[PDB]
Amino acid sequence: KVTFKDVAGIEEVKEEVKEIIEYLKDPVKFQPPKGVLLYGEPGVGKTLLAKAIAGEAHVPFISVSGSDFVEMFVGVGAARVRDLFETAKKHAPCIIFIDEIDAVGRHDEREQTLNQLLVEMDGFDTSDGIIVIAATNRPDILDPALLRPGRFDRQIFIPKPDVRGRYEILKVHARNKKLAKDVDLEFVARATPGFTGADLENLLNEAALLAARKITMEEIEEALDRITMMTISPKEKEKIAIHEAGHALMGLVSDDDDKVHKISIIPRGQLPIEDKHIYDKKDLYNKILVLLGGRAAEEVFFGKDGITTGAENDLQRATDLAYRMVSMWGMSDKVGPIAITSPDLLREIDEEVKRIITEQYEKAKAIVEEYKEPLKAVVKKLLEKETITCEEFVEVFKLYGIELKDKCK
Amino acid sequence: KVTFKDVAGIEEVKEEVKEIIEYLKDPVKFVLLYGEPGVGKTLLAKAIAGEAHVPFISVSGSDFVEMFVRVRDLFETAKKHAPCIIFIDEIDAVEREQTLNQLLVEMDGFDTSDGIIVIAATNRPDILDPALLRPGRFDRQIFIPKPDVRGRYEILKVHARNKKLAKDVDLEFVARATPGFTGADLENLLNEAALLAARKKEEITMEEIEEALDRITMGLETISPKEKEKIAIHEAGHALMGLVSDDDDKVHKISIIPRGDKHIYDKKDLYNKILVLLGGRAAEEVFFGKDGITTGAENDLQRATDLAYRMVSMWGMSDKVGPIAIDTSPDLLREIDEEVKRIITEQYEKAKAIVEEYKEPLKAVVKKLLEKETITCEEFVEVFKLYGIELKDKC
Amino acid sequence: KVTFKDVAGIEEVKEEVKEIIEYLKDPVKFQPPKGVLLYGEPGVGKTLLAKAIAGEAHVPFISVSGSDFVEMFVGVGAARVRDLFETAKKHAPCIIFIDEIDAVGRHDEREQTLNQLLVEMDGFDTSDGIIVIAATNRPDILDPALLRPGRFDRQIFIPKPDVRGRYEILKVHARNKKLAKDVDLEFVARATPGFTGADLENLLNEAALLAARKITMEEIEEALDRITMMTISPKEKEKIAIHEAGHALMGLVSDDDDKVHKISIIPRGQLPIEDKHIYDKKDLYNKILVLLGGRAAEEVFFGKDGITTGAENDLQRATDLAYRMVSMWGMSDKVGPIAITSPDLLREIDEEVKRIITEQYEKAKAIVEEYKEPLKAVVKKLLEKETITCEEFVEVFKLYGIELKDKCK
Ligand SMILES: Nc1ncnc2c1ncn2[C@@H]1O[C@H](COP(=O)(O)OP(=O)(O)O)[C@@H](O)[C@H]1O
Ligand SMILES: Nc1ncnc2c1ncn2[C@@H]1O[C@H](COP(=O)(O)OP(=O)(O)O)[C@@H](O)[C@H]1O
Ligand SMILES: Nc1ncnc2c1ncn2[C@@H]1O[C@H](COP(=O)(O)OP(=O)(O)O)[C@@H](O)[C@H]1O
Ligand SMILES: [Zn+2]
Ligand SMILES: [Zn+2]
Ligand SMILES: [Zn+2]
Repeated sequence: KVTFKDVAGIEEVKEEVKEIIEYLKDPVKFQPPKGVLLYGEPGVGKTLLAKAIAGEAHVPFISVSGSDFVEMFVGVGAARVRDLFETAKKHAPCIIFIDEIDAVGRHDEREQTLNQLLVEMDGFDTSDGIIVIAATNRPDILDPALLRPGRFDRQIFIPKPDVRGRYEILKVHARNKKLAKDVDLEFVARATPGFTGADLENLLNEAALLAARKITMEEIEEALDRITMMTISPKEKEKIAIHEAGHALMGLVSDDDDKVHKISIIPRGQLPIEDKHIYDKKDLYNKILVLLGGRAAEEVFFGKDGITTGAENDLQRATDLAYRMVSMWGMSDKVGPIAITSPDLLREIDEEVKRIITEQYEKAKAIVEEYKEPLKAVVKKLLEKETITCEEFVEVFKLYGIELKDKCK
Repeated sequence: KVTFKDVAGIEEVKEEVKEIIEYLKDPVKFVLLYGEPGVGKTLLAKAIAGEAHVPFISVSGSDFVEMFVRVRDLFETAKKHAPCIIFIDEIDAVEREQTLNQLLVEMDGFDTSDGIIVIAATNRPDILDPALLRPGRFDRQIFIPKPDVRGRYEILKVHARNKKLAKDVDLEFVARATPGFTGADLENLLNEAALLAARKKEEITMEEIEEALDRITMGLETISPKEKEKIAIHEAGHALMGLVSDDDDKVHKISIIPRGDKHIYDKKDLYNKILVLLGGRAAEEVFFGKDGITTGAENDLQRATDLAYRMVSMWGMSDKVGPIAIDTSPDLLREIDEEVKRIITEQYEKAKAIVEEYKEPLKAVVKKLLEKETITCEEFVEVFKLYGIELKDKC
Repeated sequence: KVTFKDVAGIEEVKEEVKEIIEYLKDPVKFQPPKGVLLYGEPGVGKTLLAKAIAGEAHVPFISVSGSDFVEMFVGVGAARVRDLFETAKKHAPCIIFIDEIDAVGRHDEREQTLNQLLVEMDGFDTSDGIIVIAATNRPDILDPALLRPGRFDRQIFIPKPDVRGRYEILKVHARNKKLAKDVDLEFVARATPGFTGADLENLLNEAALLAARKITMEEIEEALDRITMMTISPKEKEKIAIHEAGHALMGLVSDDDDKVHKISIIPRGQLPIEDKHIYDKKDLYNKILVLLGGRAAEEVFFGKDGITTGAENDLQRATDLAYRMVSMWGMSDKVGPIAITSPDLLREIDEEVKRIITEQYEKAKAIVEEYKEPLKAVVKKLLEKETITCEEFVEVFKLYGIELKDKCK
């Protein structure tokens, strides 16, 4: 059995999949939902989420793994996919769950089967009554063709749980076991930042050794320390808080930008496809400034000897974008309106890129230097809660006589 | 019954299929449609069938295999009730290899002078087999573009006539409020608001029309209007340079809607093609300034520069470099880059000066295109004549 | 039925294939002809030429396309080729026509079948009584092994028809239809430069719409304008005339060179194989000068702002050859007798190449500047006729008191 109680710490994902649940329950009543792509680190509850979606609508669950499809002989995988959809159509309504989708997605051996999969996605119309759920641990290798309309057009991220999420997951797993009264799961949630649901289940199961010898806090602590011997250290919590806080500050103070999301020491999220948009010079300057917020805050607070690697992913994108401004979009007066080479031109390009990056970085550093005290306050609140809202950020900054731009999603 | 009266917003496609209609009408004395879903492909096929007053044999490619596992019998029945049209929806879907072989062997084998024709509908043309487009095999293809303001207004009228909406409502505002919609989208919108009125009336009102429009829009939840303005200005710069060309080929109708021959050329023609490719960005900078230029010109900026290279390294059109065409020493690459920059900056200054000269008629054209989402080269020429500027009447 | 009347505009190709026709008619009487390779743009009449060769000798015609050979399973194509030659030997005498040969030619999937083809070419001796004809639209990708002796050793180009060729093709196609008296096909031929036979047939068939509504000149013109909406424009005719005229002038005035061919605004022809020859420094200088004639004439007549892209193909070869003179044949005193690197050597090579090219280009420009009036006369004649003979060129230039070298093939 898999019910709503078995999932915890992701109300947004539940709200997003309620529509698919209604689709599985009553296909007629709706007057699309075709493919749902779940992505996240291993052990975050993707297969659990699929099983829960299946059990909520009270429909069958057809589970399969791509790993056994690919590694076969010519014709095995394509016939396997075809026969799968045959079973699904015969046993309609149901969910077809394909674990490790990106590993298989990545003419040739693997390609023919994936083509069969896409032909199946396109063949079943919305009156067949079926849906397909796919889970992946490595999304960067996925083929963009899988994200086209009518073919896994909807994507969902399963972030790691914060204090509340970890507490709820602990409560969920505890039900089967008869723990002691003295235990305080809240302290456990506050003492295991950066853990996944499977990781915490491993803690509850780990205390099985203590029950074997004798569940009390002694076992929970011994098992958390054993697995640790990867909880996020408090210094790492502070660093991540300052990074996300710089991001939020730059997003809020930008002259013109898009809505800002909820702050959290948990990762923000990737897996790009067609942006299908256009941007101007100032908008790109501002996006760069945003991507440079975390590192600027790090340097301002800890100094030049404190900057961290957490901005890696960030630091890349920013610089990457800068290149697209000079070598692809001709947004440089020095270089000129030329898009694509002799060493002189590459030198000019690099000089302009460094100019842009250093300008925006000095700008971000000055911004942070101006509003250091409310930033410290926000960091304290985020540390105590591990997750705050854009509105709470605005409130903390208003407490210092600083009126920020009112743009929250 | 389905005739052209049921179809609206595609006069060009009607002109193109008039020939097939006449062929179906008179066999003795005497096709692949592609576009996004819900644009009216099956409707267009049914309309051609009803216009020629001939049977309509509908089938879906997805259903071929298990139904034909035959094509022979399908075409035999089509020939029996000839003249007629054999419509195959979901053509791309067409075990499948053998069936597709049979289908193409029939297309080439059947000397379909019995009076029958074959129409196929597809949503993704990139996945269609090119072999299907051989002579006698879907020799001509047709695209169904999305309706503009006027097109959406007409389609709204088409479906609205049957149900009699409220008196106060005026569809023109609706057409102006639904950019990027298809015909099926408008059908679902009208039917949804009538159903909502039933749930509430039997006379469907603007409030309900909005109740459904806001619902569909929320489903979309969006291109900002500023993006519309930017696309308008870009396409307008393109149209201005192409229409104002010293020497050029014909220019097509301008449009902000998503898009998704000469044998040999001379130096000036290539300069002019570059100038055309640089029009959008020049207009962007002139209007919004150096801090407003956008990424929409990306592809364009590529082609332009690309062409410049072909002018220096392949066609020897540089006096400094000389008549040498193509490992190369750094000095030669430096000379090439310097000449390319010279050409590009020269043509860009030229384009900027041109735009600076004619900014007011450009603003007027942008306004008209924004309100209409699509104007004709002739309308462009008229707007520019309204300011005492007489352009060459070449469309 | 396919007869001699169905082919028009290529008397040279007919003269070349008369031998193969005699071979098909009487195999005994001859006291080799093995493979004939036809190459040209699509719609020029390659398959029509093969069918005509088959019908003239009154022998069977075994038509097949390589496209259906390649895309099969292992063994399909090789057995297909083998069984083809089995049918040909059983049904001897006949022609084995393989359309789209280069597409298939281009161990591995495709290679095994091509090997079978070559083994068949080598296996049937001249007493089997069979021949093989191959047609291709893209010859640049063809494997040189296919052009070896006894294996498609003879090659033929099907050029586009000029005024006379287009007129004759129009007459040929007209027979089936009952056109009006007012029509003048000569004007059509003069008004459709750069068209192929299939293109013109499309014009005659296009007038079918006018016959449906009501064939008169109105329909022919409406259909030519429709298809155009690619006839060569008159300015393009002038440019091509001047290009070919510069070529002919440089070929005729060269101190030592090979015979010059007939001038025509139609393309000259490619598909290289073993040259099996040797050349000297002066001969290569002269070949370069020839390849630079068209562009020199273009600049002299229209100025530096008139040079065109028609010389593209030409401009490449010339420069390419120049490189072979310095980096492969040691024909540079500055560089020295070294054949194959530090940047200095590459710089020296490039400087010598530019020296050679600019020298020969100034030479060609001076030559043209000397004889501009007879060149204009020749261009006028070529424009009016679209094709002149080397002898007519010599006559036009003699009319101005200029005696050219008497070397015409
Ligand atoms: N958010 C969560 N809430 C409750 N349990 C979870 C959660 N995430 C993971 N688990 C537990 O972890 C285990 C592995 O779940 P699974 O979905 O297979 O991991 P993944 O989807 O990351 O590969 C399950 O037994 C489940 O009980
Ligand atoms: N251009 C149009 N004008 C009027 N109605 C249209 C148009 N396009 C689509 N429709 C409506 O949308 C519905 C779907 O049409 P259809 O052609 O079957 O969709 P598709 O061709 O995308 O499969 C029809 O009921 C039709 O009335
Ligand atoms: N030189 C020509 N003379 C007469 N008809 C021609 C000529 N070239 C092409 N055609 C016409 O064009 C059509 C296509 O001929 P085909 O040989 O198949 O083209 P290709 O060989 O270029 O692929 C034929 O129906 C033929 O009547
Ligand atoms: Zn970050
Ligand atoms: Zn553009
Ligand atoms: Zn040439």
